[PDB]
Amino acid sequence: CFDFDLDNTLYFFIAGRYEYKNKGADMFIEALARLNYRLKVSGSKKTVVAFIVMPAKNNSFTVEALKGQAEVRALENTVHEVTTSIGKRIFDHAIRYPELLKSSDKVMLKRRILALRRPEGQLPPIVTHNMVDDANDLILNKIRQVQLFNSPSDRVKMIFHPEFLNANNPILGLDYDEFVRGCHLGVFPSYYEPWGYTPAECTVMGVPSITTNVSGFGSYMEDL
Amino acid sequence: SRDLQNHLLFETATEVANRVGGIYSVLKSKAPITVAQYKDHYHLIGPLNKATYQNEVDILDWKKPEAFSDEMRPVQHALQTMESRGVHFVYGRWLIEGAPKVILFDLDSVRGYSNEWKGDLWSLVGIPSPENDFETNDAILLGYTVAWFLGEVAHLDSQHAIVAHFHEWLAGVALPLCRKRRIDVVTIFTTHATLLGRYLCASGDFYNCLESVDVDHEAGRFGIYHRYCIERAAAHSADVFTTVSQITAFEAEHLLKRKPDGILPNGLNVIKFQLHALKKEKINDFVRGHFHGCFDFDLDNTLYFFIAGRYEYKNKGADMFIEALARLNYRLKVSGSKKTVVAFIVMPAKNNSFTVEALKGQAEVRALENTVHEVTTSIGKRIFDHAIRYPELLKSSDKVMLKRRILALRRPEGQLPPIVTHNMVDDANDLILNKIRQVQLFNSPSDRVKMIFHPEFLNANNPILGLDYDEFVRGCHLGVFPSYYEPWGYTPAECTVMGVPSITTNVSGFGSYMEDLAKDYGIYIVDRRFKAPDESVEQLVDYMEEFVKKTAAQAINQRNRTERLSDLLDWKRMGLEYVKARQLALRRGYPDQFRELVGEELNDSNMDALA
Amino acid sequence: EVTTSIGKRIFDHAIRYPELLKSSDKVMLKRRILALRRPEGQLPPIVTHNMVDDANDLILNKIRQVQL
Ligand SMILES: O=c1ccn([C@@H]2O[C@H](COP(=O)(O)OP(=O)(O)O)[C@@H](O)[C@H]2O)c(=O)[nH]1
Ligand SMILES: O=c1ccn([C@@H]2O[C@H](COP(=O)(O)OP(=O)(O)O)[C@@H](O)[C@H]2O)c(=O)[nH]1
Repeated sequence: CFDFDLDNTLYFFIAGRYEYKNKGADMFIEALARLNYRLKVSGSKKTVVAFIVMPAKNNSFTVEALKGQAEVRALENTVHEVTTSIGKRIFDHAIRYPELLKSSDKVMLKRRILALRRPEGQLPPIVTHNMVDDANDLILNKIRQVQLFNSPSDRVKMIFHPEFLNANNPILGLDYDEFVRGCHLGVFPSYYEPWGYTPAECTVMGVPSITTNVSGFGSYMEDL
Repeated sequence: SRDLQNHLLFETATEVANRVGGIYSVLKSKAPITVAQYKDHYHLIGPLNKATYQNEVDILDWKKPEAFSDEMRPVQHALQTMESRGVHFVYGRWLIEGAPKVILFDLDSVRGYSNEWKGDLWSLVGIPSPENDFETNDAILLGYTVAWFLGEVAHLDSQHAIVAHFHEWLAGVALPLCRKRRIDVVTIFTTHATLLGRYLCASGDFYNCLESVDVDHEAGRFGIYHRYCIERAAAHSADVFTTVSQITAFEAEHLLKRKPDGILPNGLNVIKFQLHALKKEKINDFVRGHFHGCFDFDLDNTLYFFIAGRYEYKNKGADMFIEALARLNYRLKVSGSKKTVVAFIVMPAKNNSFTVEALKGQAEVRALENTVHEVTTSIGKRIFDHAIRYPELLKSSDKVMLKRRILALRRPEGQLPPIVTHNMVDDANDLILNKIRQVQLFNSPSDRVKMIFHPEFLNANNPILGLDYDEFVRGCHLGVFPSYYEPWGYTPAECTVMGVPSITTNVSGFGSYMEDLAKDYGIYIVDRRFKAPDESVEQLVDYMEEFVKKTAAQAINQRNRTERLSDLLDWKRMGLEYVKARQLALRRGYPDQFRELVGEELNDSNMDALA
Repeated sequence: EVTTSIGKRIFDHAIRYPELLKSSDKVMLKRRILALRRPEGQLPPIVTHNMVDDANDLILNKIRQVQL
């Protein structure tokens, strides 16, 4: 259910130690729910996918989330195989001078497309892991309270990844520094934060960011 | 009078378009070869699985006049007729290589006739049917429907002879009906195992005293009677009765009480596989991350052994494997050997992903690799820039980060490399861990065979072991599959196709089959059927030892030899056994018409007796 | 080649815990450096090609006239 234009979507992210109130996770999730409303009303063309990278007690990846990446990768391979077959066929014809997809290829293509179908009415998850307390976790419950559930109607999508980032992840193959750079806007709505290295290192890496005036780094930044 | 020459093929099994068994694999990989031969005369039939069919089946409109050649009309009208009476089904292509046409009956649209049918069955074949057994309810439903559909085809089609193949007891209720109603189709029943075989071996003796067990009583003892009756009825009603393996055929003869007319060994789509150095290196990379902080052996002088597959401790022969390795340890310490064997058990178990310990391992060893690289390329630039300008290279800076990365490898005194890569959800009761404890293979440097249990299938995206299973297999030196109950054994056979030496048994179907075609070819066969439990084990250790003491050139000899065996196992050769089977079914069905087509009268007691 | 040898040597030492250039390497290094020496007082050319008219070409003759 991939219904939006990646050439027209922005990636927002909040990250760091899991302090719900103090890092300002609450405000973040809440403000996003509101940015959803405004973008449906303003009938906007764009899409915001927003990551919460904050470590929580977990049991590694959800079977759902892993199948996701797997099938989509197998699509990539099969497409590639198929295209390079077309390549050889197209070239070999030209060099000799004086439907390019055989049945064979149509089949394994059709199969890889069918594997993407997801069980009717099942939406993209809001969490990438097996949460060890799915009922009491502050972050999930707030993103439920605001009903950001990733239905196609929703213009801001919600991804909670309760685990630091490592390039070797089945799901998201980046280190944290890699990931930060690949995003569009860091958001760190902190309430108690004597300095805040997350936003400051966000800035050093050349990414736009939102902090507060109760953040140390905010405080400092304000005077420039 | 019908055309034996150009005939119709309907292969029926529970698995058609849904992985539930291993038969799925058999049929899926046999499709390409049989579609090639029979084109659109060939249909697979099975129960529709409303949960998965949409991922595996190109649904087709079977009503368009275009859907069938004119000579194939009958089948269309047959379905037409079937719809009339209110039977629902999916016509479609099964999206595999081959893309064979598939008929998937909707068992719900017929679940009404259930009581009437359970009855009719009892009073034609005396097959009991408790109502709490859903598999047999479905097996009966499927049976009556398919028999029905063949009734119709045999009725409407008058040009082609009709052969109908059924795999395993669940798809086997149709068989009695066909013989009873004297429907005009010749029938083949293949069994990929027996019911009693499985149930007897599930406790821990068989191949000896199996020729002398009271079938009717043991089937009872297990609460299996009605299932057993179907499997038996299936085997006697069929015109041709077969099994996948020589070994299973002996089991079948005494347990179902009919001698198989032939064997239908499972081949593979060999092209779908076809390096070793390239992949061995990925395994080296894992072994270094794992034994970090006490890496005391020469990788240029270590061999990788592996057992893999479904987690059946007794039947896959995990026990013998671990045990025999403990013994291969002894022998290698005494014989004071220079070499090291690291042995993987890739068998899926209940787990909580990776152990912190095991993940730190790979992480720190990777950070070493980076730092070394960064450092060396710095030396590079420095060396070059000096030369190009003409007329301790490690600065302090580099020494520091080098020293730190080396220090991170130190492991807490007396802590050994783990025997398991995952968080086991039952560390105390798991059969594999407890056996590798009982034998005290704990990976101390004294130990010459190291033990790695990886309770999880292999995927290239693993933090620990960055291979797919095919990649991993190739990177190893010897597969070891000491199986005790194993009607075929795809794990060893695909091991061989990939050009890796392997050890199987003579109670393995694949073993059984392989025996008839010695060890120089990369296939060792342990005798598990005649020698006693212990001599078996010992024979195993002798085989491993011999392998360890092979020279660099002796090993490259074997490997090159097994690699040529591969083409023997493709369907292109193994498929010919199915042709023998189908044609024996015809020769038995139309003894007269067959004589005309051949020019004489050929023997009809085996499939080998025929050709 | 030489550096990646150093690489392997440095790493293998560390992984096992508990002048990196052998003679072998010094030699082929020394030889490659010596091959750069150019015949005394011979300067870097002002032209990369074999000119079919080295005497009349406008471009060469101007860059001679200015003695670059
Ligand atoms: O996936 C991640 C996310 C966090 N970080 C690091 O972990 C620290 C956690 O941020 P925290 O909020 O605790 O720092 P603060 O901003 O409060 O100083 C950051 O400095 C990041 O450099 C990381 O290494 N990987
Ligand atoms: O990590 C793994 C381990 C095994 N397999 C596959 O699983 C099968 C295991 O065979 P199984 O034991 O289930 O059946 P049998 O050995 O009796 O044929 C092999 O065919 C492999 O192709 C896999 O894909 N990934």
